[PDB]
Amino acid sequence: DIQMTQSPSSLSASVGDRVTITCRASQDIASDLNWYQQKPGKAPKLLIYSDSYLQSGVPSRFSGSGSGTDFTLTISSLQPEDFATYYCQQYYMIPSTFGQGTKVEI
Amino acid sequence: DIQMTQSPSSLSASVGDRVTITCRASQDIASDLNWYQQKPGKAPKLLIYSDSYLQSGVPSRFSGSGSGTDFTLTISSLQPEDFATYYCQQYYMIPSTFGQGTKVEIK
Amino acid sequence: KVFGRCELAAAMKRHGLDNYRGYSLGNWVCAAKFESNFNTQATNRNTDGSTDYGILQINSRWWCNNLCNIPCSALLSSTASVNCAKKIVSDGNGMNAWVAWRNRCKGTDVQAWIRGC
Repeated sequence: DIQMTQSPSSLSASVGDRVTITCRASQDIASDLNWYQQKPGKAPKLLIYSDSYLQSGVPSRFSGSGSGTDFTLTISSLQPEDFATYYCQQYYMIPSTFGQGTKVEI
Repeated sequence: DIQMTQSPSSLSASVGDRVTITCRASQDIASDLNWYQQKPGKAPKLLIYSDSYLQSGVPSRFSGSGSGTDFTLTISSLQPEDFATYYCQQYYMIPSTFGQGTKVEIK
Repeated sequence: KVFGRCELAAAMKRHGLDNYRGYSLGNWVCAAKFESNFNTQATNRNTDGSTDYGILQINSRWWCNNLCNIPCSALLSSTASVNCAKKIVSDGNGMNAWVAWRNRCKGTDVQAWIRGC
């Protein structure tokens, strides 16, 4: 299975700050990566998929970059509603696999 | 995007019980359904892909079934390690999409 | 015309198929391999009297004569096939519209189809 390595595990930052989360893949996955935001008690909600394609309703403050084995999720101007655990998930190969998550506190 | 409708939302059960979870899809997704298990503070862990194929280390007590628009996860002889939140996720189309989850808690 | 693998990979890239509706380039190369063996002139008649045309074996039952608004001959050339495929993959079942892609390519290491080019 493809192994995803996500960092950091957790971070705390202030409103308006830039925050950066990394996801490394064990092999080339092209751009077949999902970025999820999970609030307490809720299913993971998709923010970004493929080559930094934002889901409807997601603010432009979220952007994805990277390809191959090295991916970044950047949140520009962190806002209070951004409190969540964020996850990357590859869907390049079967089965899809998750990174370990990043807990974000604001 | 494909809508996944998962039922029940929550349930409580005892060790040795059978647990049955349903996931319906808004269009035909062939066999392309994942079942994930999530424990508190941890990432979702894939249990089943292709609706019925089991990951190594997952016991045959977990049975995925169905096809098309109608899928079922049946957990037989529930064990302590099974209490968690379960999610179905289609990967028939891009983007993948999640069911809303089922919280499986101790009686 | 019989495309070479890398020749076709480059041409599909230039025609904008890389990550089109989320489908990485190798998907498209792979789908061509298993649909037409890279033969732009490939024609195969279906049971029902329709015919699948060209490099991606697009079916006249729905797509040409006509949902792509094209005669099927346009699909048998050394652009039309790419433009029609882009409509198809926006249409309903994504690349699952190509059964051979679903069975032979989906969820595999499709980057292999563009490596070494």
